[PDB]
Amino acid sequence: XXXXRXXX
Amino acid sequence: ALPTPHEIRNHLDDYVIGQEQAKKVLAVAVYNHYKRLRNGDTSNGVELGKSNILLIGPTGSGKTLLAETLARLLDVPFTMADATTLTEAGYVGEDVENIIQKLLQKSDYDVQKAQRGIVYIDQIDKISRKSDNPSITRDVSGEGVQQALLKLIEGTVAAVPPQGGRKQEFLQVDTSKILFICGGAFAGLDKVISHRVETGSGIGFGATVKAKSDKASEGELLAQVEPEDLIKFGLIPEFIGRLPVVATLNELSEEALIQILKEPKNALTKQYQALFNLEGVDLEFRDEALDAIAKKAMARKTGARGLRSIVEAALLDTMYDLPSMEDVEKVVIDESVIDGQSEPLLIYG
Amino acid sequence: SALPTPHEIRNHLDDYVIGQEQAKKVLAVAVYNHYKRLRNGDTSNGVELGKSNILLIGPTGSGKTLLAETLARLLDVPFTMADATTLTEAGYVGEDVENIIQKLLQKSDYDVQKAQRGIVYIDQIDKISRKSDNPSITRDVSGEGVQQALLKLIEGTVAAVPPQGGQQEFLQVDTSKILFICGGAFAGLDKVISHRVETGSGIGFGATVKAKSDKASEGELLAQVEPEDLIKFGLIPEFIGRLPVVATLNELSEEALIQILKEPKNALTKQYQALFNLEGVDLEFRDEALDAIAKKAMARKTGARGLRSIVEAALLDTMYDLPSMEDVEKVVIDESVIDGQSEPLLIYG
Ligand SMILES: Nc1ncnc2c1ncn2[C@@H]1O[C@H](COP(=O)(O)OP(=O)(O)OP(O)(O)=S)[C@@H](O)[C@H]1O
Ligand SMILES: Nc1ncnc2c1ncn2[C@@H]1O[C@H](COP(=O)(O)OP(=O)(O)OP(O)(O)=S)[C@@H](O)[C@H]1O
Repeated sequence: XXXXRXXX
Repeated sequence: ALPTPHEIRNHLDDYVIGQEQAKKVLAVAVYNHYKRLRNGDTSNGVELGKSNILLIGPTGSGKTLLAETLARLLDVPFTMADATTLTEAGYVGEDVENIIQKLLQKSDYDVQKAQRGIVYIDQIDKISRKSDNPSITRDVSGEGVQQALLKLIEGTVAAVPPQGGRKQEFLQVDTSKILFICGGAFAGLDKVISHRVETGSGIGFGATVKAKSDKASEGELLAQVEPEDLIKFGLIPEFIGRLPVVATLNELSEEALIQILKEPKNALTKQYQALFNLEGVDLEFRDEALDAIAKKAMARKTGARGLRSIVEAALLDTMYDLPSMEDVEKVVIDESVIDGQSEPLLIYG
Repeated sequence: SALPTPHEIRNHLDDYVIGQEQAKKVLAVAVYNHYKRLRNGDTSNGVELGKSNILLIGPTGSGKTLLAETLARLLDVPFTMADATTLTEAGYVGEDVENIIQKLLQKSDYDVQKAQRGIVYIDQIDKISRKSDNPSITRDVSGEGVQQALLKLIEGTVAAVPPQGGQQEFLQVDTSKILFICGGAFAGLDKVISHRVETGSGIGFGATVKAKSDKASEGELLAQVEPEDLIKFGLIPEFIGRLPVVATLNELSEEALIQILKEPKNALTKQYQALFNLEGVDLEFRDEALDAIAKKAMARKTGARGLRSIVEAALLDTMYDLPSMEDVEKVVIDESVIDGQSEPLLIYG
């Protein structure tokens, strides 16, 4: 549904 | 008849101590909420305005305590939600609409009784933007939550699954008259106000260098707060505009902690007294020990909730051995016991 | 209906743990008092009875995780061991705080009234302690955010859990009465405490300098911990206020290591004794070998967990050719065997 993709 | 600010405040004083300005704001709001709904569709001054509340104070000041104690005396429905679990634009977490759904559980799906309810939110600081400028990338637990609440606070239609559903039956519930009580201990706000208020920011002769440890008192600093200060914190002006009222609390005074353990009914001293009452053992707490505990608690800078560490650390040995002991009818804890240089006196039958 | 006492439960944990008299007292008082708050059914004058969580702190391999494991055996009420390394701020892909609750219900057979009185344990809590300045630049999904989410879980709330994972319905379970025992070896906590206790750099003429004569001992130093010290480490004051009690554990000692191999039933010495019992061979361990093993383990700076490397590295050659050998009924390990100068003597039946 919702993708929480984050990279430091 | 209806209650009054003096009567509702007298009730909260039994459960809360040392918060004068905070009790006044909630009393006027609750006292005014009955007036707005009662005058709805019967007063010529139609489209009555609304005024939400935004509580602010240090940790352990009594924010979450006021919401619980208020439900005891409040007649209309009340709920206790949290900002941290909300998610904007229908993501993995719960949606804004879930807040209204929890209200119907306590209201028994009474829409006419749900619109006149009150709502409370805790830990509002968790959704604040980390930086002053808007985040370049999308945020799931920040600014977006504020955006979805704008139309909610002002007033908007909502979708609520009546029974056995998450996402073909929707009940409409307006929100222009629903009250919202947001609260949260904003961390780091003292640094922002100092730059704005002190304005020194210098090293030379003409620039002033405030003497170490005699400045920016949290109690006196929050009083000078303004909406512009929260913008640098991360909140959006559109969100703060929905909450005109602001309440500035104070840090727990040394004298206040002594009263919190004696005057309230749910004090820790009364709690432990009941813990040993079933054990056939009494308890005592002399004034010489209370005043000494106040200096230890304030050093922790944690609030009223950091008091159990001082008490349980002292009564650890005593509680560990009291059940094994027999013919024990009363326990006395003098001031020395708190410092750790002595052992609590025991009285046998 | 006679409940156990601290002296009785301490005898059980003493069989599995050694040299943790300070930590065992805390778990005994909490478990003891937990049944008292549970026993009450709102039939006492005291209301809103207090809660007291526990925060275990100790070196690596000192036995923190072992205390929670053995505790669940003798414990009647449910118990869990939820890893906190994988926890993520609610609203993100990785994980939610709710997952912890779901585990508790599997142990209690989905008994809400029986799960509310359960116990919860968390490991590796230092993994979420963010070490940084105020994070204006970025938002942490596993650091500061996770700790804030936990605050709502504690002190009282209502959450949502699927019925065994799944209807589109959830069950509400209060958590005001649920106890939490968070514990994780905080690495680097000694350096921050030293600044508070040493009080000086000592590059000047007047300032005193004791670089190694008065150097702080790690064991003693943790005893002097306080909540303000943890704020520098990364913890939030709001998080520490929920955990007033603190338990500091001492490092292993040469004398303590010898008792770990003999008194506990789950000792490594007894493990290898049973490993060869099925093979029809006896095992022995003389005291001269234990004293040498203790010195080698302390140098590794790993604790009790760094003991198998000393044993298995020595008995590698012996175990490799033990099955092929015949008529061997007993084995003796001398001090020289640990040093590697000689080989372990073998006996023939
Ligand atoms: N004014 C007060 N009078 C008496 N006890 C208080 C008061 N304020 C706090 N306490 C004590 O502190 C406990 C916790 O109070 P809270 O309302 O949770 O403080 P808090 O500021 O809301 O914490 P937050 O918002 O999660 S940072 C209460 O259960 C009381 O025991
Ligand atoms: N007091 C003790 N007596 C006997 N064995 C112990 C003791 N403490 C630790 N051990 C051994 O160490 C193993 C692991 O102990 P742990 O509880 O994991 O230590 P720890 O402090 O939890 O390390 P962390 O926190 O997981 S890094 C146990 O399975 C035992 O074999």
